[PDB]
Amino acid sequence: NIVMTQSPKSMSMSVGERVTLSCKASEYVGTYVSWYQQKPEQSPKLLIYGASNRYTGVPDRFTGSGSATDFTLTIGSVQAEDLADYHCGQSYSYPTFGAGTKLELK
Amino acid sequence: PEGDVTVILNNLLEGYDNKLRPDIGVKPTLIHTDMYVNSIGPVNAINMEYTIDIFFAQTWYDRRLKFNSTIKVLRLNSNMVGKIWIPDTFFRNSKKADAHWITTPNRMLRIWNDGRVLYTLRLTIDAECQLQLHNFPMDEHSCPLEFSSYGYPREEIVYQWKRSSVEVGDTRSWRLYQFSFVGLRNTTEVVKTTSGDYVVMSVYFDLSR
Amino acid sequence: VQLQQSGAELVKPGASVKLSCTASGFNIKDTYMYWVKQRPEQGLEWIGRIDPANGDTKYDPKFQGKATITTDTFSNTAYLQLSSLTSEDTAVYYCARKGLRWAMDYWGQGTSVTVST
Amino acid sequence: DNTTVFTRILDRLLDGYDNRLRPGLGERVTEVKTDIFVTSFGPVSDHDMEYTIDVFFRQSWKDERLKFKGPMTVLRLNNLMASKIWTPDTFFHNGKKSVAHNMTMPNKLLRITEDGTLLYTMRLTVRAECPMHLEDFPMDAHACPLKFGSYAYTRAEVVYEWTREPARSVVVAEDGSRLNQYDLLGQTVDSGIVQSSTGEYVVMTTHFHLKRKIGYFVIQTYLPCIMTVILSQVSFWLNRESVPARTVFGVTTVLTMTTLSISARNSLPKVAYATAMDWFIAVCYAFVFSALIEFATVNYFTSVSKIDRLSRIAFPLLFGIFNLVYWATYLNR
Amino acid sequence: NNITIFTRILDRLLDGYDNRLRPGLGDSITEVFTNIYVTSFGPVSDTDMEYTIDVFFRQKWKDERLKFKGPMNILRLNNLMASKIWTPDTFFHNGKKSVAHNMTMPNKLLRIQDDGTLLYTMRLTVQAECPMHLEDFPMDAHSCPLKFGSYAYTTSEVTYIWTYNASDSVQVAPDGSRLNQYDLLGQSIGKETIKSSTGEYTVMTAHFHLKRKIGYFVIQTYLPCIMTVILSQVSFWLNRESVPARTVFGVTTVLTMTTLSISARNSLPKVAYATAMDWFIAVCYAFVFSALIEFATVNYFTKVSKIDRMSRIVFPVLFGTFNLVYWATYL
Amino acid sequence: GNMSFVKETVDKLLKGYDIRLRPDFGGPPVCVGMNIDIASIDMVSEVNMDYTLTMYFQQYWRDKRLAYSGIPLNLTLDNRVADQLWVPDTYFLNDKKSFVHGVTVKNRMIRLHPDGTVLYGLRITTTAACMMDLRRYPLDEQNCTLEIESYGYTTDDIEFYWRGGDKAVTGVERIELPQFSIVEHRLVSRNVVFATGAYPRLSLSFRLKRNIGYFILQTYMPSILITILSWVSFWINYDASAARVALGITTVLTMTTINTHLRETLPKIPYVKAIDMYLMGCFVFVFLALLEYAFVNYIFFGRVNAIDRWSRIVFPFTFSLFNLVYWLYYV
Amino acid sequence: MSFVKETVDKLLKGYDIRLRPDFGGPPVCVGMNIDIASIDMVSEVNMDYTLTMYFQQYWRDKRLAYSGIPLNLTLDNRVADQLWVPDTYFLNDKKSFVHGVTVKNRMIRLHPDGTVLYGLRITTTAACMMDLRRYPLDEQNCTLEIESYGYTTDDIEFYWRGGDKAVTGVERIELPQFSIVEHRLVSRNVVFATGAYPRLSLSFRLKRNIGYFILQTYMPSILITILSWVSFWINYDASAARVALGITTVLTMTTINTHLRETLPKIPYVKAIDMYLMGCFVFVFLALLEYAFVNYIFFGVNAIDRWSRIVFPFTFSLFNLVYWLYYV
Ligand SMILES: *[C@@H]1O[C@H](CO)[C@@H](O[C@@H]2O[C@H](CO)[C@@H](O[C@@H]3O[C@H](CO[C@H]4O[C@H](CO)[C@@H](O)[C@H](O[C@H]5O[C@H](CO)[C@@H](O)[C@H](O)[C@@H]5O)[C@@H]4O)[C@@H](O)[C@H](O)[C@@H]3O)[C@H](O)[C@H]2NC(C)=O)[C@H](O)[C@H]1NC(C)=O
Ligand SMILES: CCCCCCCC(=O)OC[C@H](COP(=O)(O)O[C@@H]1[C@H](O)[C@H](O)[C@@H](OP(=O)(O)O)[C@H](OP(=O)(O)O)[C@H]1O)OC(=O)CCCCCCC
Ligand SMILES: CCCCCCCC(=O)OC[C@H](COP(=O)(O)O[C@@H]1[C@H](O)[C@H](O)[C@@H](OP(=O)(O)O)[C@H](OP(=O)(O)O)[C@H]1O)OC(=O)CCCCCCC
Ligand SMILES: *[C@@H]1O[C@H](CO)[C@@H](O[C@@H]2O[C@H](CO)[C@@H](O[C@@H]3O[C@H](CO)[C@@H](O)[C@H](O)[C@@H]3O)[C@H](O)[C@H]2NC(C)=O)[C@H](O)[C@H]1NC(C)=O
Ligand SMILES: *[C@@H]1O[C@H](CO)[C@@H](O[C@@H]2O[C@H](CO)[C@@H](O[C@@H]3O[C@H](CO)[C@@H](O)[C@H](O)[C@@H]3O)[C@H](O)[C@H]2NC(C)=O)[C@H](O)[C@H]1NC(C)=O
Ligand SMILES: *[C@@H]1O[C@H](CO)[C@@H](O[C@@H]2O[C@H](CO)[C@@H](O)[C@H](O)[C@H]2NC(C)=O)[C@H](O)[C@H]1NC(C)=O
Ligand SMILES: *[C@@H]1O[C@H](CO)[C@@H](O)[C@H](O)[C@H]1NC(C)=O
Repeated sequence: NIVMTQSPKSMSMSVGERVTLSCKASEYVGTYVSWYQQKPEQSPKLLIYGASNRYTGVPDRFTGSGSATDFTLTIGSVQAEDLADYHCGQSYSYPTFGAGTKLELK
Repeated sequence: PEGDVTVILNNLLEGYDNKLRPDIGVKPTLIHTDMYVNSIGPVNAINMEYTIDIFFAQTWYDRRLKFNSTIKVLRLNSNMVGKIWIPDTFFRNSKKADAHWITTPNRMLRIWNDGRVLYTLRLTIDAECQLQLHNFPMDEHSCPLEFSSYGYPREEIVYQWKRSSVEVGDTRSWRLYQFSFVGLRNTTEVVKTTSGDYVVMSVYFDLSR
Repeated sequence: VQLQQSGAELVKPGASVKLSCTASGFNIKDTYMYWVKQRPEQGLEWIGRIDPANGDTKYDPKFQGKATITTDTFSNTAYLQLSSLTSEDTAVYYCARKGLRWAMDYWGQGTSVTVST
Repeated sequence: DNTTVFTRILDRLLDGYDNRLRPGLGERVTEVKTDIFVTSFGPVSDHDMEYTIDVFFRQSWKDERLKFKGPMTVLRLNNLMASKIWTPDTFFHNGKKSVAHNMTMPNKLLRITEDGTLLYTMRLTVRAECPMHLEDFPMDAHACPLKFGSYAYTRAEVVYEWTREPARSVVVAEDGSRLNQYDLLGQTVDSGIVQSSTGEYVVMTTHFHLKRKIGYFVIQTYLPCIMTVILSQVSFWLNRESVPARTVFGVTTVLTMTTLSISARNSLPKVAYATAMDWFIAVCYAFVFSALIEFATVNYFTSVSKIDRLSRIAFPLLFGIFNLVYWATYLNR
Repeated sequence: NNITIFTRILDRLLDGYDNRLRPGLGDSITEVFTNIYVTSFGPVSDTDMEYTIDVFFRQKWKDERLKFKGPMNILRLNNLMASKIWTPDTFFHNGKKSVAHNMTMPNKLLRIQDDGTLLYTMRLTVQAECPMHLEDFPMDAHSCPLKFGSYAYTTSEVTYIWTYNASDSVQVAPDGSRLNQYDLLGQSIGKETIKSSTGEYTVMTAHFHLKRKIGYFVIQTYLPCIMTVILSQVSFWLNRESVPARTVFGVTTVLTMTTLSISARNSLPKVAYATAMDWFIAVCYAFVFSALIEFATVNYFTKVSKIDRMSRIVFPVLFGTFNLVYWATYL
Repeated sequence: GNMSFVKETVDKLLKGYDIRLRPDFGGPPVCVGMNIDIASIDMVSEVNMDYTLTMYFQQYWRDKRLAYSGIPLNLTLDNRVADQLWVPDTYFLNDKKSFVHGVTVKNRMIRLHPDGTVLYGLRITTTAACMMDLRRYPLDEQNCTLEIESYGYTTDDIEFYWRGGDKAVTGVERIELPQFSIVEHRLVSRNVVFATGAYPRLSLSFRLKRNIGYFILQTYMPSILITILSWVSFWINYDASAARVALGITTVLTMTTINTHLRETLPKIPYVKAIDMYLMGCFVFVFLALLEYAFVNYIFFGRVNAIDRWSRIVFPFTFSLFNLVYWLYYV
Repeated sequence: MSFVKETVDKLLKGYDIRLRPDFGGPPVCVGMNIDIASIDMVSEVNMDYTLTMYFQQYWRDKRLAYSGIPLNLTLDNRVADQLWVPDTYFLNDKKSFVHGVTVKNRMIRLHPDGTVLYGLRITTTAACMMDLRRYPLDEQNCTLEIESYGYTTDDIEFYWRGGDKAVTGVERIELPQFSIVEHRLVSRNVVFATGAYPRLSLSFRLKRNIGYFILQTYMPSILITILSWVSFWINYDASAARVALGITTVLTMTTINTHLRETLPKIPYVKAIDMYLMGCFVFVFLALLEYAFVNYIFFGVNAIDRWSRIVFPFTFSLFNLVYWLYYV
């Protein structure tokens, strides 16, 4: 089995600064680590399929970095439409997910 | 395939004679040559030979392959290579060489709409390199790699290095055990043999132990 | 393209429930069907996958003997089957498909189950 | 006339089929789903930095021109049908000379599902290139790679994927364990994009993690070098006046030390740097001169000597301390 | 003109011709008259039990379908016509690997004649087997065979026959001699029927007679073993009290006899029996070990050994009588 | 007359033959009988862990599309018609490098029986991989298999069976390996399951014990005489230091050069063999003899006849105890 | 290009490849030229050498004659399987190949009178049986035997186009140990049992550069002979050291003899170098026999030791003057 830890649990920043997410796997997952957002009372969507490979339709501020174990999600400027918690998944084995990371605006 | 790509290829090969170079009696065929070295293998000092693995790429123009359509580039597999004209580039100092065939013969053939043809294949060459044994094992060598057209003389085929004539890989997983890759120098010349004057392209590899 | 699930339901504990996920714009026979458990204020939790080409099904080790999936190719819809559901399993169920790099690109609107009185 | 139904199907499918064009040339990308069944992981030749592997290279894609409607659903066809249709030109990036077996028929199969899904598996032996870092020899590990991908088609023309989950997409057979020196631990796969002058290509990489078993090199190099040091240190237990006797211990131990120094690097490549076995030899090469100059000291000063009474204790001690610290820092990395 | 006449003739014949059916398939039996020109006899590798031979295998049969009536008598054609007509499937039953040199063009010859006679001849590099029994090594005289016959046609469908006298049908060539260790004595041929799983087959055989020249193994194996025995008998002629000098003699001879025992059994097959070569080194080593023991009895009885004085007479004449018996039994 | 009728029958049989379809494509699986005539098993190398085998690989199925009723005899066609007929895609799983012999033609047999029975025979020289357990080398036995399997056709499409029961493999009783000896041969018919389906498998396995007498003549007797040679030092007087040190050192060096010379023709296996156990025991005995002399020289010259008489008795007794343990455990 | 194409179609419409030019008339004349690239190597174990060369044949077909186009058309080698080519075959070949990278290394240039310029780049491992009785001061004569296989002299006739100037490349080829002194061309007419077939012969004379053997075998063999005469300077009562010299010398001599004769084939005669080592072995054995006999004459002296100290360097130099004037 694979476990995914997303750190920290929550944070609060304003509009237009740098945020760095964290996601660490228990063992080796190569590249198939997926980032999903969850807007409240809507459906999840896809941000980065694979590692450091932007999906179609999402803005260019979303970017990721891939490795053997640790994976980060980076947004250069936080906007007013990003009110969602971000879930880090994996797909090198049967898929598992982290606890997510909430955020809020002032 | 959409139908249009099919009728383009059927039009380009009907009436096509692959036994005759483009511009047979007008002007010499200008061929641009590119190379990408994967890994220089072991340098056999007792046999004066070395192994090189390259991505040999050639580019020329065939006025007969001009097509007017919305499709710009015809990226094709290796099965079109035997149907169209291919230059007879052979390596002059190669003791033994072979291509790769699995799963499919490693060949690339892309045809542009103006008649520009790109032909790329993966080759492994056991070339001949002269090795002086004076001051050995503290010596430096320039291992060469000479290629030319076998049949067509200077007034039929003229070669010409591309901007990135020779490109090296990582140069850290290479099998240069005794030596280290110092540098490369591309040159050209015209040799005179019994069958005529031939344009020879040369790549020199500087190896220092 | 568009993924559709049925509406919410109210069930008693110890009963059985049937939940469907209808796919449109693409056939099921070439892409996997992924179903995932989303508890309130919690992370996601994958429960099982479907290969409709041969009917292969592999479940999560926790939910073994808990869920069952049948899939009809003609109806273009995959079905849930929760046999021994308890009152603790009150969450929202999402529908998903295999994406470009084994991601879950297209998601359903989600159906929430409610086990109460 | 019962086989004329299937004959009319296959002649209809190939009618108007153009095998020089990939399926979905103007509409989509040709997703090629692949997986590898390793029948036998062959021997790793540490001299030429390479490993032989025999695989069942399975591939699967979708062609909408080869859809049929017939009395069956799967067409387990012959091998020569596969040359009359489009197949991906998958080549190995780090291969050196791979053979596709042909005895007796060519070892390939082709199955066509009725909706247009194809399966096409090949039996290959692949002599790939595994760049290794022989520094910790012989207590070293190596992840020998196997990278494959398309040749003439860019990531906007043929993208590769694994059929099952990437954990369960490379399977090694239990009986096929042709490694005699190394030890296979596991396999890990990955996918990525490479950059070339022609374009961007989807590469498919897998790594085979190997650990070298040191049981050969103990009974060939480590034990005879240990016994040579003990053979050199028994010279301190003799008398001072036996000058021809102790120089036989002096000369023949350092002469059998330098033959084992030569003959331990024959199987190795011509490595510029020094391995961990060369550090064990050269330190053991230093004790036998330390025993030799001890005798030359006591022969120059020729009762029992204080030099022999101290070298009878210190020489087995400092050899033990080095042997304790060498194995601890290398077997526990 | 003349080329057009010959083209019409070569076509007419190929028309309606099927190469899948033997000549006289449903009316008789094809006789393939054969011969062999041994241009060069390749070396007889002994460490694998095999030999190499370069032949110009000539075959000759009659095909009634190929009878022309033109201004020629024989049609000296090229290699291409050979693959379009029926050629016999001769194969070598004892062949391990063979090279059909096709440089610069396939080295074959075809020569349809007027009456239907066809002359087909190739150039081959048969690496045939040779069963070796190295019990009289190295005075052995092998007879390496060469068996060939049809593969698919049984004696009810193709009977092979040597053309000229059975004697002069397998001819060897004067200059052709790649044999270094042996020399060619003579050749004999035969004709037998082999009943295999699919029927009886006419098998043509030919045995080449060989004889090993002793002179290589004298210089490197026999004379080093003899000379170190003479060297080991020097120890009987020294002083009794010179303990380390006679010890060097012994410890060194014994070591070089073991070294010669390892080295002489190299580039030889891993046979399960003992050769006459091994029956020489073991007796030669016995002598050395005994002289060293003789010295151990001398050093045990010290404080000139009448034993030493008897050992200077008995030991050389015992080796001399052994060399007389060994080289009269095997020679 | 008859030839024209055979010709038109062959043309009728090959008009409309779909080579891409197996016989009974929409119905029951076809049965393929198999028998093997083994010519000779070639070199069996422990370095590359394989063996070279040469066989007469023959198959046997029944195609209803090749049935004829006019000709009352078995039609043996030319070997090039085998590329216009359906043949099973039989491959060997443990194959490394195999080829069909191509001198003078491609060595294959085709034979159409009048009930559509198809006889297809090849002459195949293959190099099958055989993993060897050398834990009891050279007193070991090996089990080398040849794994015959259909590739593309599952058990719903093809069926394999040894034709003739246990008499399918003929010729194993006549092969003469130089180093091994064939004890038993066995035939196994299986059904293996892969990810793409279930496929039939036939397995031919031999049991190969090793003829040991070469190893007595090569390694064991030279190793045992050095152990005898080390006990000559007990007969030498204690004050003769140089002779005893030279004898002990030369015996140690001979032991270690025999150990390094022997283990260079074997692969780099990580375990210890029986022969390596025997040489390590002999090395321990020679080292204990040299340590006994060192103990004697430390006792007398650093602070004798009782110790020298005791070591002269115990050492031949204890080494014979080691020989009785070794030759009764490994045999 | 329209006219060139209609030509290469007329010329190849009706060309019977199964018929040689002038089939019913006089024989054809295939002129040949060999451009030796480099002699790869010359082995004495397998008794062969490797000749990489640019073979080039020259005949004249008349069903291949074009008029309008005024140039020497150079067609693709793919046409070489549609035109008639001669059946030249090297007789001493043991193995051979034509590089197919990047394309078959063949050339077909149809001059305008029907003359066919057909050239290849072959790599033959020709067989060359050697007489090593004067090894390593020997010279060798290695030949490459060229000849038609299927056509008799009445059907084909070869010749060295350019006479002596037809085997260019030889002066620069450079094997590592040998040195190509000469290359002579012979036009033989060998007669087998099927007819008289024309043959062209290319032969080289290869003497051996000797200085490697002085640096490898002769100087180590001669210093041991000097080393054995140190035993005459040692006193007679020092038994151990003198026997030490003797045994090392005799063991060094025999291990040099066994180490040298392992890279040579199993020839049954004796070479010059084996004669030199056997003479040195005879000289050494003699010196150890000498000290042992001194020991006895005494223990069972100075006059014998002074005499053997004079005679042995004089007699070994007599052997050296005989050996180096007979074999050179
Ligand atoms: C003399 O006989 C030999 C056979 O013994 C003939 O060799 C055949 O040559 C043709 C033309 O090249 C080949 O046809 C092509 O083969 C391509 C694939 O071939 C690869 O695999 C072969 C099987 O292992 C291998 O032999 C071949 O190597 C050859 O080409 C290499 C590169 O050109 C070269 O480095 C080698 O030294 C060697 O010459 C390749 O690895 C295939 O893609 C083409 O479509 C085409 O089919 C045959 O396959 C060759 N046959 C075999 C079995 O070797 C040779 O032509 C004859 N010479 C004459 C007539 O003069
Ligand atoms: C590799 C070591 C190299 C050391 C190189 C340097 C070695 C060095 O300096 O040796 C000098 C001396 C030699 O002592 P050793 O006992 O070997 O020699 C005695 C010494 O010569 C006495 O002087 C003699 O007595 P005398 O006065 O003639 O009557 C005596 O003869 P006798 O009493 O029997 O008649 C001799 O036996 O050793 C030390 O002092 C210990 C150094 C320990 C150094 C540390 C050792 C670990
Ligand atoms: C292969 C040899 C195996 C030997 C096995 C064992 C051989 C064996 O047991 O021989 C005993 C004896 C040894 O003779 P050797 O000369 O070596 O020893 C003499 C012997 O000990 C006398 O008894 C001594 O005289 P004495 O009594 O003190 O007055 C004499 O004293 P000295 O002179 O030193 O002052 C010694 O030298 O030799 C024979 O009897 C003839 C054997 C002929 C053997 C001929 C050759 C086989
Ligand atoms: C070499 O080793 C193989 C195994 O790796 C041996 O093959 C085994 O042979 C036995 C005896 O025939 C087989 O047992 C049989 O199994 C069937 C299964 O239904 C059963 O019905 C029979 O009663 C019998 O028990 C066994 O399956 C087979 N194992 C395999 C093929 O993996 C082989 O015998 C060895 N070679 C020699 C010469 O002994
Ligand atoms: C290597 O040995 C061969 C012989 O095995 C030498 O070939 C021989 O060369 C001579 C000189 O050209 C030939 O003699 C000539 O014979 C013709 C015959 O008509 C005659 O007219 C000439 O006046 C001349 O005497 C001889 O026939 C020939 N022998 C052959 C080919 O068997 C060859 O010269 C040697 N190599 C070298 C480099 O010397
Ligand atoms: C691998 O096997 C195939 C099938 O046996 C061989 O293909 C045949 O090649 C010959 C010569 O080119 C053709 O005439 C046949 O039509 C081919 N097909 C068949 C069904 O025989 C192929 O040549 C073999 N490759 C090698 C390496 O020899
Ligand atoms: C060498 O390479 C450079 C870089 O492509 C090119 O500009 C030049 O023309 C080439 N020719 C020479 C200097 O031989």
